[PDB]
Amino acid sequence: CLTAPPKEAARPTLMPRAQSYKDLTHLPAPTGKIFVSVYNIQDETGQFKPYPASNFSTAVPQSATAMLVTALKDSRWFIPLERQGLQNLLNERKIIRAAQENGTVAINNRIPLQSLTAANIMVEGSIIGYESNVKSGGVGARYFGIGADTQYQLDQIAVNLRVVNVSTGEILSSVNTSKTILSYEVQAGVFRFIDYQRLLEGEVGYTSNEPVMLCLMSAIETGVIFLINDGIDRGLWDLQNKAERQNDILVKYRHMS
Amino acid sequence: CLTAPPKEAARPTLMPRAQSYKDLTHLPAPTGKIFVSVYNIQDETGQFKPYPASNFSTAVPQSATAMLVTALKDSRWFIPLERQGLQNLLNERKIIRAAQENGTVAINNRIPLQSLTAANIMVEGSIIGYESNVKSGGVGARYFGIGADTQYQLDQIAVNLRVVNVSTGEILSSVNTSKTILSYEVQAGVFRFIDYQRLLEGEVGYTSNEPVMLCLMSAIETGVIFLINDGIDRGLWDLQNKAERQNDILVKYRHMS
Amino acid sequence: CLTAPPKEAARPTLMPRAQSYKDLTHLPAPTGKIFVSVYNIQDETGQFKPYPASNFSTAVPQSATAMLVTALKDSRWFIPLERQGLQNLLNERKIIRAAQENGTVAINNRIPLQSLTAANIMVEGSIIGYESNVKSGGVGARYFGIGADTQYQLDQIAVNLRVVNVSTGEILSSVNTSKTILSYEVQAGVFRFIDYQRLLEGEVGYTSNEPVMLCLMSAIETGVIFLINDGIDRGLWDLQNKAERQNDILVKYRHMS
Amino acid sequence: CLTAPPKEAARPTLMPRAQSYKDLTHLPAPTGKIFVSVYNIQDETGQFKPYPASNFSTAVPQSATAMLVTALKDSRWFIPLERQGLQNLLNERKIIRAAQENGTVAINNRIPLQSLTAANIMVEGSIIGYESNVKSGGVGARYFGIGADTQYQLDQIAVNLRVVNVSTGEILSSVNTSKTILSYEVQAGVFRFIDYQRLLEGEVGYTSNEPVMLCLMSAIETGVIFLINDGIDRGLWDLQNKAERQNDILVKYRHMS
Amino acid sequence: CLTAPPKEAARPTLMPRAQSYKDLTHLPAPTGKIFVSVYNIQDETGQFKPYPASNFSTAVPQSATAMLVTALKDSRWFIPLERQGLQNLLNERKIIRAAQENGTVAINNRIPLQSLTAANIMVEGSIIGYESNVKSGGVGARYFGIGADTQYQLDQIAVNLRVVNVSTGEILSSVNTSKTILSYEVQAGVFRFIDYQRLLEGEVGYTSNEPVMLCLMSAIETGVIFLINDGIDRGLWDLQNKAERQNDILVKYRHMS
Amino acid sequence: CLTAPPKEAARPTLMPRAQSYKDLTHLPAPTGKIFVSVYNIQDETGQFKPYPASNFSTAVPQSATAMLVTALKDSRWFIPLERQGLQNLLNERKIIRAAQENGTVAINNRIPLQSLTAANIMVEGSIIGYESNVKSGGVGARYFGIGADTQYQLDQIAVNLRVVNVSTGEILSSVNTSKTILSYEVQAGVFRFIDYQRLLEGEVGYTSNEPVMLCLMSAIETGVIFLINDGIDRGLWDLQNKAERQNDILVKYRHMS
Amino acid sequence: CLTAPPKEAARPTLMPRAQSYKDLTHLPAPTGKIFVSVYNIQDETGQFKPYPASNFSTAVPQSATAMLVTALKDSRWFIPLERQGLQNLLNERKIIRAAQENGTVAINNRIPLQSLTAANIMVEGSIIGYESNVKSGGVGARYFGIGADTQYQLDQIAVNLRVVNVSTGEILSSVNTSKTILSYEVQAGVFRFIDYQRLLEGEVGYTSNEPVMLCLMSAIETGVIFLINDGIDRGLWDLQNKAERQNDILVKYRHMS
Amino acid sequence: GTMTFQFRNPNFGGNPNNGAFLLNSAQAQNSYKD
Amino acid sequence: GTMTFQFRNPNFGGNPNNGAFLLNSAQAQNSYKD
Amino acid sequence: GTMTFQFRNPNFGGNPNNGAFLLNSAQAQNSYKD
Amino acid sequence: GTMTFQFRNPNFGGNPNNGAFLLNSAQAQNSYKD
Amino acid sequence: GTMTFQFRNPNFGGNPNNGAFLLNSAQAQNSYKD
Amino acid sequence: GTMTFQFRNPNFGGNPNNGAFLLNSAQAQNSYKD
Amino acid sequence: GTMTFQFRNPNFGGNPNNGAFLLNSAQAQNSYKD
Repeated sequence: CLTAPPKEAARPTLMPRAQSYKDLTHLPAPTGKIFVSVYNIQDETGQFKPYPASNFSTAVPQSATAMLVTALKDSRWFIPLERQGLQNLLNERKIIRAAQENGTVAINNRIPLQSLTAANIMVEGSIIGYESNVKSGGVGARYFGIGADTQYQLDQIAVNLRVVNVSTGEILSSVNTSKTILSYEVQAGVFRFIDYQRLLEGEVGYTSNEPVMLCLMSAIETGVIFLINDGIDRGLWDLQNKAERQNDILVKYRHMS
Repeated sequence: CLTAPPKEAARPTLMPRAQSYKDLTHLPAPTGKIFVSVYNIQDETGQFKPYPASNFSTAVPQSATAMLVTALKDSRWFIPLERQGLQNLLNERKIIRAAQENGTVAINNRIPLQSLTAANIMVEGSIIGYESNVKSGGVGARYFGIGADTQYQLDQIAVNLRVVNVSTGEILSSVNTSKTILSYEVQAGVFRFIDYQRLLEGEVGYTSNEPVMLCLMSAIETGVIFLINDGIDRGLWDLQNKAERQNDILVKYRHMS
Repeated sequence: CLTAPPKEAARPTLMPRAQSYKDLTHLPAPTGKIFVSVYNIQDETGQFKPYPASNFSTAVPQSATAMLVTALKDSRWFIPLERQGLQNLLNERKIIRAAQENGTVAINNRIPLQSLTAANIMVEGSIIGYESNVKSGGVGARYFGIGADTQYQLDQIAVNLRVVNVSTGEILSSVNTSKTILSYEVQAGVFRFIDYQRLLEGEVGYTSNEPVMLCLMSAIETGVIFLINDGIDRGLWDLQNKAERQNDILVKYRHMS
Repeated sequence: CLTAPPKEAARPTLMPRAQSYKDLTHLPAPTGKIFVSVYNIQDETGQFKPYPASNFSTAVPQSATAMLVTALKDSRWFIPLERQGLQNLLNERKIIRAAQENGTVAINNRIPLQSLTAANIMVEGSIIGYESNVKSGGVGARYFGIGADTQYQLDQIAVNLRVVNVSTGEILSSVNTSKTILSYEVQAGVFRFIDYQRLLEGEVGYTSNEPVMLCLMSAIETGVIFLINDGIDRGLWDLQNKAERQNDILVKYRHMS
Repeated sequence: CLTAPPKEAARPTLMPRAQSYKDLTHLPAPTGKIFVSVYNIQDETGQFKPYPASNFSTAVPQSATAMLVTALKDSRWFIPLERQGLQNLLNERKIIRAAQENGTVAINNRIPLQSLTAANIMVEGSIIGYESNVKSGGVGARYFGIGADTQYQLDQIAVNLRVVNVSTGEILSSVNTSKTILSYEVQAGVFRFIDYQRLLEGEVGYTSNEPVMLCLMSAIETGVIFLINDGIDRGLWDLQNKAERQNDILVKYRHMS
Repeated sequence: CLTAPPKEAARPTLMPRAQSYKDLTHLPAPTGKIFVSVYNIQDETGQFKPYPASNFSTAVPQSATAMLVTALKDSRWFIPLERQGLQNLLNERKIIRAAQENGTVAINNRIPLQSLTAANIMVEGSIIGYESNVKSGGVGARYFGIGADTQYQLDQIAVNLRVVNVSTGEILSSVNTSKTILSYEVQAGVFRFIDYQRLLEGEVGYTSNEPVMLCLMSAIETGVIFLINDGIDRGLWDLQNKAERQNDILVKYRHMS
Repeated sequence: CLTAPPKEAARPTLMPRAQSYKDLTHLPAPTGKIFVSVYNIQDETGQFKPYPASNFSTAVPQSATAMLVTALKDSRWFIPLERQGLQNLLNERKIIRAAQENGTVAINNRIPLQSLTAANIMVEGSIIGYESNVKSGGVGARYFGIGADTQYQLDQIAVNLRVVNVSTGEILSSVNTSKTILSYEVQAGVFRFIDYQRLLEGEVGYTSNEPVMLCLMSAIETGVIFLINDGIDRGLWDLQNKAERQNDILVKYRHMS
Repeated sequence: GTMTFQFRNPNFGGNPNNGAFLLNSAQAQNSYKD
Repeated sequence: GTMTFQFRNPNFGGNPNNGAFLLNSAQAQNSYKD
Repeated sequence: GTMTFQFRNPNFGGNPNNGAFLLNSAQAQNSYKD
Repeated sequence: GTMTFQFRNPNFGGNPNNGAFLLNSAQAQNSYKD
Repeated sequence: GTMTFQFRNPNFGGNPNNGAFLLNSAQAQNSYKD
Repeated sequence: GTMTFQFRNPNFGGNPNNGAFLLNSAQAQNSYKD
Repeated sequence: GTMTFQFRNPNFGGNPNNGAFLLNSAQAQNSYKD
């Protein structure tokens, strides 16, 4: 009818990942996956969306620390501890204990808490900036009646990731990866008389604002690859097969630096 | 009369579920339903609706953790503990105790508290982003008098779900599912004279903004299916009948990854 | 289709660094890298972006203390302790202890905490100001039909860095580095009739707002070079080879003062 | 390409200092540099920038106490203790102690804390006011076609500095220095027909808003010179060579009062 | 070039003082300067600047208690204790003690704390009001082509100062001084044809908004003179030479009451 | 020059007092001045200035309790204790004690604290209302060319003063005094042709918005006179000379009730 | 001159009281005045003034509890204890004690505190509503040239007063009194040509917005009369002369119910 | 609410968007000539 | 974002600044007479 | 409230939407020729 | 920032202040008659 | 309050809604020909 | 601040209040006929 | 305050409400023909 809520358009697939993900997943396996601990990749950018967007709509999402975890988990290199919403985890462990500290729980479904597995490093970070319209542009020409244009803006988003060694507290590596969100628009409109009094107007439009979350995800995936390279380089998490030191991927991100 | 409040239009049916729900409900039954614990799938998107919507109207609802619970409960795979509004549950248990710690409650209606059933895993998560107008568009042509147009926007919403193992605190699986909310509009208007001074104007319109809550519900249902697959794959919650490893559904969401 | 989210435009490379970085990385190696401690290079500028940007969008990012760390780490002169998000580091050490204070952790993956390595100096700082349109301008001339213009603004951003000696609490050196963000715009438009009733209009545009985060990064890198010079000058962190006192770079930033 | 972020315009030099700095640095050396303690030169002006600037953008920066420190450090007269972000300094000393209170730190890199060097005086202060458009103006004349104009505004910023004697708590000297920020604009535009139907329009513009941070820095440097004079006058911090009592600079700022 | 930040316009001189200051400084010296204690001359006016100024820009500055101190210090009558930012003073004394309570500080630079010198009276106060446009006006006449105008507004600012006797807690004197900030504007514009088609337009403008901080400073200086008179009158702080009871200045402000 | 800050317009005289002050000062002297205690005549009006004034600019000032003190002090009837900013007074007494509790202060400048002189009554109060445009108006007529107008508004401000007896806690007298702020405006403009093409336009304007602070001061002074009358009437603070019971002033404000 | 602040318009008389006050003051005297205790007649109306008034300007004042006290005090029926700003009263009693607990205060001016006189009832209340434009209107007719109009609005304000018996805590009486603020406007304007080219325009205006504070005062006075009647009726505070039970006033407000 | 009175004429009355009508409401009523 | 649909015609559609063009876009197309 | 005085004429007075009427209120009053 | 796409034509495109020019930019280009 | 000075002419002065009157206030005053 | 670039032409450029002038700035420059 | 410079011409200068006057301030000054 008219009163039924709208039917669903597309299939909710997995989040589309850029090349950097299919570039990150295929890394050489290390000796052993490292327990990692990511607490809060906060939103240090201090930028909010301009008009007409609401005043409070943050420019880049507060997503990170939920995208960096996925990045680390994807490459077969890190095992990410939670450490985010850790208070919920500790409440659930409090409840597990208070539920089986009488021994009366059914011998089947009793959860053997070991202890909070603690991580050897900690990947802190930040979104060190989201500048809008770093480089605008756009050409538009319109002959008699027919016209066509174009606009494009770049929003540059930079992300910083620091692998701090939790033992001695010092920082081991720190990488800054940028990404250029591209937001463009195309139109073509016809507004010429075709006959004495038959006005033919028409107009086709299109616009693509690359989503900030996907650009941030690609930036963080590249940041993770750079962390893995800066580690493999000097002292940390050496690979399983040293022959793969010159891997096709570990030479691409080795030369970008 | 004129002063009676409006009469009700539609029947308040169940919430319309996408294909992914009828795709999620029909999963192979596991050995045993797993107690799960979902605390807060917070709103990490940091996005608020643009003009004319109020400044504070959050883009995606704070609904989640009340939709993820339904998702888990629907598939015959998880039994969701509350752990959300847990403080109310603990107040009600405090009251049960203070009401029957005298033994004077009628032997019929006395509630045998066992202990807070604690869950083996914990499905944390987030809405890692809601970008508006990721891809706009719309064509409109208008001949003499008669005209017709179209517009459409995509709002991409991404959701992250992490099954953290409560025993050792580490994360077992983490999935990112996206959904593309489609909001389109159609119009057709006639504004031509038909006679010397008989102006016939007319206009028909229509618009469908797919509701964000339903797209989020479909995204979370797909996320739950991906969690169940990433578990069934490696080590966790093996199925009841291993022959159903290649089920029609568990091969669809196995190949989307 | 039309409902797929946009595909990715550019490769998320490393953050483009100015000349001052390739001028900073090639510094003479000291006797030994100094443990440094950077707590919070706060946003003392108290400036927010004008219309149309949202009211709360801070002019310069809160990035700093995540860019100064990278600056210090890059030059082979300082080893930056965390001291920022230190509370997360202390939580992770609390968890390491509570996880291996039973000795039952597997002898392989036990993390030998030493103690929080403490730094000999501390590089405090601030963004002492971001003034907008310190010097505007722009010429535009338009003959018959054809026209062309230009605009440009300078946003001056100043950064202060103080190397405070943590032993005695006094300040050893304090440098103020400025940077002039350049934001310019070019257009050229043709709006002349070419025939009796064939109106040829066209217009090409372009605009470059140098990103504030990159200018701030260059300002901080120059600040770090000035700190290293003001130290090398009097008493601190003498070089490995005194012959490099008159290095090509340490004479450039020595004469800028 | 089009998708590369903008390249850097200018070299991030030192902050341009006014005459008052090259007038302040060349002061006669005293007997001995005085330990000074500057806590917070707060923003007592209570002024925010008008439209179109955001509502919260403070008129003068919260920079001060990071510019007064540089002022004091520059003249070879005061050694500025931190006392600002002192809590970070005390945290770092807490960490130094907790790191070497076992004596197990390597005998090389152990930091001998003495005690927080305490200062004999304390230079408190304020920005006692920033009035906008204290004196506007601007003439513009335009003959046939050709026209030219001019505007200028003065923003007066006043700064108060009080050298309070920390021993007895009383104030020794208190100076009020003003500065007149000059913000002017020039335009010249030609809009006359030159031929029958050849319209030649053109326009050149320029604008200079002296940055508030630089005017505040010059005001504070003059304030520091006045403090040094009001001290040298009566009882405090007598010079090394009394013959320099009538120095070229100490007679200029002695007669301004 | 074009990218250099603007050069400095004026010399940051001392704050221009009204007649009341050169009327206040030349007061008869008393027997002995009185220790005075000024805590907070708060902003009781509750007025914020109208449009276009930001909503939060307070009408009169929060400067006072940093201008009243200067007023008291200037007249050779009061020695102003700090008592404002006293917490910073007490922190610095805490540090002096913790730095020399071991006796190990070098016998030269040890600061002999006596005790916080306490004041016999206390000059509390307020800005009891800042009314805008108490009396507007402005005439403008324009003959053929040539025209000229004028506007002027008065903003009245009143200040209250109470010398409370700290011994017995009662108030000794309380004075209310007003000041009329004058803000005027002049323009003259010529817009007459001078020839057949030679339009000569021109316009000269000027505007002076007397700064609120300077008017407040003059109001407070007059308030201080009235306090000194109301004291000299009855019982307090009698002059050094009673013959100067009828001084030229102490008879001017004696008859204004 | 052009860059000098504006010179001062008027002499900062005493606050202009209405007739009610010269009506209040000349009251009959009582037997003995009464110690009075005024804590906070708060702003109970809950009114903020309309457009264009900022949203937060309170309609009537928060001045009161600094104007009521002056009112009480002026009439030779009450001695006003501070009790406002009392915390500052107690801090200064704490400092006096901590400064002379060693007896080592110089026998000259030691302050003999007695004890906080306590008052027999307490004059609480409020600004019970500030209504805007209680009665607008304004006539304007304009013949051929010449025209003249007028507008006027009344803003009524009411003040309540309660003399509460501190011994027994009950209220002795409570008076409500109103005042009608008058804000008027006059203009006269001539816009008639005087010759064939010689347009003579001219316009003179004027406006007076009586300041709210002065009307509030007059309202509070009348309130104080009414308090003194309501006391003299029944039982309290009887006059020195009972013959002055029928004083010229005490019969004017006796019959207004 | 032009720079003198405006001179005062009207005499700050007593607050104009409606008929209900001269109807309330002349009540029959009771046996004995009752100690009453009014704490806070809060602003429960939750209404703020519309445009153009500031957003925060409360519709009805927060005056009440300072107008109800005057109402109770006026009728010779209640003695109102303070209980509002009671904390100030208790501070002043603390000071009285700390000032005479040594017995050293001069035997003349020592204040014999008895104890806080406590009241037998308590008149709580609220402003239960202020609705704007409950009933608008206004007629305007304009013949050739001459025209005249009228507008009027009613703002209804309701007040609730509850005499709660403090002994047993229950409510004895509760009255709801309404008042209709009347805000009207009249204009008359003439805009007809009177001669060939002599345009006579003229316009007279007037407007009266009855002040909300005075309507609230009349509402509260009527509420007090209704309280006194509802008491006299059943059991409380019986009159001195029972013959005055049928008083002219106590029969008017007895029949309004 | 409060009735912030304001003239109807644009001259000596502020609101200028009323000038087009008022004067036109008098040229249309002008019954005079010569 | 949400597409708050709204007619294009000024009559029965609200936005009045569109009336000048729409009608003019029909008198310019009017191919009828008598 | 405060009466923020402001001229009525557009020239030397700011509010420009008043220029259409004022001048038209003088050409309509212009009783001069030659 | 986001490019909230919107038609340029007033009809089926909303922004009505563009109708005066667009149609006038076609009557000025109309090279047809009869 | 502060008097943020601003030219009255639209050219070199910004406020453009004043251009219709100013120039019209000079063609109406133009007493020149040839 | 940031220079949010935007076309000057009303067509394909948004700001419609510019259409009255631009086209008029071309009919006034049109030196063609037939 | 800061002087956010902005062209006066509508073309290449943004503020379009100035186009009606500027061009009219040149046709009124056009002393050319043929």
